[PDB]
Amino acid sequence: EVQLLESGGGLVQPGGSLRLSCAASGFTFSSYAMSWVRQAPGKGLEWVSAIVGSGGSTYYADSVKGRFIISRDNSKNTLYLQMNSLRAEDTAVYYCAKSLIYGHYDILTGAYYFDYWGQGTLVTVSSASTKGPSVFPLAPSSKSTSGGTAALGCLVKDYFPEPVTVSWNSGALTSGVHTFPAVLQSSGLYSLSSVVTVPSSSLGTQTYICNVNHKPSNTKVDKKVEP
Amino acid sequence: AQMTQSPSSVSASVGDRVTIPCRASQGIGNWLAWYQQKPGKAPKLLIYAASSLQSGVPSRFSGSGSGTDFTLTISSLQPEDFATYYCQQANSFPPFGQGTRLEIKRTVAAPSVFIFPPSDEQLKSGTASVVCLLNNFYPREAKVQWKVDNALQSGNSQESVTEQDSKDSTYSLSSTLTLSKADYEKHKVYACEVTHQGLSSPVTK
Amino acid sequence: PTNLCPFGEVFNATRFASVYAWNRKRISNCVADYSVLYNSASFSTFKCYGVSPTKLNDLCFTNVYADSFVIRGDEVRQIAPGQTGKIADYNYKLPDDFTGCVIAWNSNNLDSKVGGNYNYLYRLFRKSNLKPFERDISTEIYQAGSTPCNGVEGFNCYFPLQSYGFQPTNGVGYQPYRVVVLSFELLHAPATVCGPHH
Ligand SMILES: *[C@@H]1O[C@H](CO)[C@@H](O)[C@H](O)[C@H]1NC(C)=O
Repeated sequence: EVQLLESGGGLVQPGGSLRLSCAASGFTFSSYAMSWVRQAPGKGLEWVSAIVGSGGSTYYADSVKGRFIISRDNSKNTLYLQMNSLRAEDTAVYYCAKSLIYGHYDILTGAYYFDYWGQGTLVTVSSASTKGPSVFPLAPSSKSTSGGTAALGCLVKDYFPEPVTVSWNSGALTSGVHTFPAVLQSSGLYSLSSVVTVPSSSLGTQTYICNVNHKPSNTKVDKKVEP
Repeated sequence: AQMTQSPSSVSASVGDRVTIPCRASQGIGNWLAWYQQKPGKAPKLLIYAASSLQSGVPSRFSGSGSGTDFTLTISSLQPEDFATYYCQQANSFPPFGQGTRLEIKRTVAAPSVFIFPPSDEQLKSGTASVVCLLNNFYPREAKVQWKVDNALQSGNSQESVTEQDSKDSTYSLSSTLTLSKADYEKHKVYACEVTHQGLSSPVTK
Repeated sequence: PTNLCPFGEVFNATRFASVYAWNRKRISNCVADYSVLYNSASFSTFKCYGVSPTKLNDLCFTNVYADSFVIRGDEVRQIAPGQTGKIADYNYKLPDDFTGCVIAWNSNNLDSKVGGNYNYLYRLFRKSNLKPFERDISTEIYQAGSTPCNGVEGFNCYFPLQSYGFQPTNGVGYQPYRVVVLSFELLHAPATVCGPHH
């Protein structure tokens, strides 16, 4: 079994430093090129950087030249990514990966396929303090829904960091509920919404509370969604 | 700068024989990889050297093509094959791009659009947010265009969409409008206009 | 003797010499299973002269040399006794005496580049053919006409080394091939490189 175990991810302020680590096992590490790939929220994968088996030739993505250094200890079967001068947009999940073929000497020379991939660490570049969300209703007014379809919900606004967990009646209202993916506002705080489509007639007269839960800040709010 | 191009989405049903086309920059020759990604998870090497099945990968995946036109084909689509697929030139690390989303085919269904004004309590904090739901619509591409006093809004809206619902094979959309109570006192023409395939004409609520 | 011959350093060396500057590694005082050498993997060429491959598992030699370099696929045929052409004449020449083996394999996946890799060179011009096993690394400007070049490139004055352009669009005659040439030397001396059986 080839394995690649990543560590070192976490939360850092703009300008800070982080060091990532990718412990390798199950193969002759020093013979394979390795690379760091990342995925910022709502964007696609991009190669951060790469390095041939010997360490003697390395590649950097333009957005990170001068700021990141890639290296390896072939003694310890470990790949690194020293990250400096981090910027907000460096926020991503960072994977490490192994080259299928062995023996490259120059990082731009040869064919580069990546068979094994680590699980990824999350890197968060932000100067937001830990903070719990605020919950607002999503207007369950009776206008425009005199039929069997009605939409209501809650609104988990202004929290950091992720995640936020939403339940409705402690997991008893499963069908019809869509918890959206959060978004990063310009304030540096996250927001999302939890909408439930319920038959407006009764389906339980006003028997609905949204069980928001923000572990980082220890926030739990049970908000009832009444017209 | 990206080196490869494949369509944004392909729609298919379990059992189907699916092909994904890929056009490469010239001068790649043989060096084309296919990668599979499930959301949040690390990508997986499916095919290398444009036609070689990678170890451990199901035989229903196969790769063909010469020159600049390549194609991944999935003979017998399984439910676990819905993911995003990338064709990747295997030299000088090109960016991945949007890839091809492999989603479930389904009859075209229009969204049940809802409009929600800002809260009382949030207007005590000094800010207002307007929410326009789009519930259970199949063709994922959609337009939602806010209208303040019949003038179009820009750069003040944020969207987020769920992955294809397991049950009803539809998508959902939320769009949020950001407004301060200072700028919220020139108001009361607040509309959400959805341009969607399931609707013969754009709908406003 | 007892310890295994270091063929891995030659065959799996990460970077190969240009053919004009071809490298030579001396193999001594070791034991060499040649059936495993076959079985490393996927050699597009494994040709022997003056010896049977099914027999040098049983043979000893005074010394064994291993020459390596990179060339085009359609030139591998020039690595044999009695061949002519740019590689045989001007870069690397086997004798008609040759008792050894020529081993080669496609190295597109390590030596090509998308816009072409121009770092592997060959000698294109020379005033006479190379002698067997002779090596020329000189870069005098080549006087193809009657005018003394005096070290400056002119119309009949060419720099003697020319670049392969290894690019993956090439297709096999022009893709790079890594070549290893094993010489088996029976010199007036003790044998030190033996097969595992003998
Ligand atoms: C070359 O390297 C690989 C592993 O790095 C090994 O499997 C193979 O046998 C090696 N070849 C020789 C001739 O040692």
